[PDB]
Amino acid sequence: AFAVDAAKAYKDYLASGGQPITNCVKMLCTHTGTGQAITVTPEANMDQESFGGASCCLYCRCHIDHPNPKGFCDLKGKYVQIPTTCANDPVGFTLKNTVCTVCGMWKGYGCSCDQL
Amino acid sequence: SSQAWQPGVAMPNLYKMQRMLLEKCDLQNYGDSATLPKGIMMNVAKYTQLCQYLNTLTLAVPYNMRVIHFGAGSDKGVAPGTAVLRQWLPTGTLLVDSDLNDFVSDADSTLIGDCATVHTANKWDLIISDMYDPKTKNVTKENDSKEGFFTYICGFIQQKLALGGSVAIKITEHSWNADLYKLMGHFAWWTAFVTNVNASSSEAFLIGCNYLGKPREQIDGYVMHANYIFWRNTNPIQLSSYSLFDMSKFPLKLRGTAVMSLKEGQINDMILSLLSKGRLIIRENNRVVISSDVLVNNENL
Ligand SMILES: Nc1ncnc2c1ncn2[C@@H]1O[C@H](COP(=O)(O)OP(=O)(O)O)[C@@H](O)[C@H]1O
Ligand SMILES: [Zn+2]
Ligand SMILES: [Zn+2]
Repeated sequence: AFAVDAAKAYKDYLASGGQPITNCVKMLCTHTGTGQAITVTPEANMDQESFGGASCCLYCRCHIDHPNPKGFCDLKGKYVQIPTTCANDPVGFTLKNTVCTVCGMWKGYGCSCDQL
Repeated sequence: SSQAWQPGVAMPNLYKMQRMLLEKCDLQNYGDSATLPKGIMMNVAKYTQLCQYLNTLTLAVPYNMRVIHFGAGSDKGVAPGTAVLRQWLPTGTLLVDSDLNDFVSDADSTLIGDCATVHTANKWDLIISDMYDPKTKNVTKENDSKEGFFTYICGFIQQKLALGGSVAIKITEHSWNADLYKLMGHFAWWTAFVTNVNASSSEAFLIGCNYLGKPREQIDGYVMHANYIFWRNTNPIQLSSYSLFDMSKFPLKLRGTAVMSLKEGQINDMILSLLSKGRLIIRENNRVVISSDVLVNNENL
């Protein structure tokens, strides 16, 4: 019945004013990419930074099991695009946000599916 | 001059042909530091420039390519170099990395332990090493050829690098091995490459391009390291980050280089010529299987 809730702990730590996790691995890239959230190679656009995925994953970085029956990681081995305005805290960003299953953009930071 | 717009500088061939005595390395620009793009780590910049340089050589790039990266961890607990290699290499390339100390990685598999514990069933198309022990930076002691992980690397190349494959192995003034330089003469071509971002350091990557499995040149590695230091001592390299700002042509082209299984008796001069041009890899195409030897002890009494 007991399980450590790392996500809640980090969210609460941030709201308490804690310094975000550092040393997320930012990649050099053209910044002319598609802007999709999680990609096999860096795809940042002009308003994003691209990071190595593992280094932006709370569970990878904290050395804890992934919250998934199979313990799979959505980020490891891929690249994550983070809005430049949020690139001070890539782990918080990936933890708090959701990828659109249709267009591959971050909900609220690229996904335009709910338009028209 | 225009070197500042390159990713770095390779040892000029005439320096390779000297017979210098080993001297202390004294770099003019020692303590200079390149201004890195905002938020970019040195090791991302360094590996990016290494890969930009490797793009100019005749690397074999087969389907189902296999790459192994030693010394991939950092005191930060992440793997910036692995992340750059995975960006560079074609999507789907099998990437394995390793370090003495634990770290989180984007590689397909990671082994934690001394490199000497690492065994692989398969051969590799590219071996990258950034292994380094900063203790070797003792200027009060004689600068002799080092063993340790270099002994492992030499054996690993000879046993597990596919013919046609390549290596990039980090050295410094004090972190070097004579047999590794001797082994550079078993490739179609070789150099010592200095990144422009880290040009204030005696670091270089010893690059062996297209492995032939036999001596093509006889190299005395004690003399060659002295030649390398002489080059560095007399050729200041301007620190530069310029190449980091143009990544449009960064990805390694997937050439689909042919892979063949061949017995020693079948490696004729025509095969050797194909290997030397980056047009052939010789190895099996079976499953990639790796392991790390673990020493077991029970300290209870
Ligand atoms: N025998 C060895 N086997 C595996 N990894 C090694 C060995 N010797 C050194 N390394 C690794 O090489 C990496 C070199 O990184 P670097 O930043 O240059 O030096 P360090 O991290 O030692 O200060 C380190 O992560 C270190 O753990
Ligand atoms: Zn993860
Ligand atoms: Zn959408």
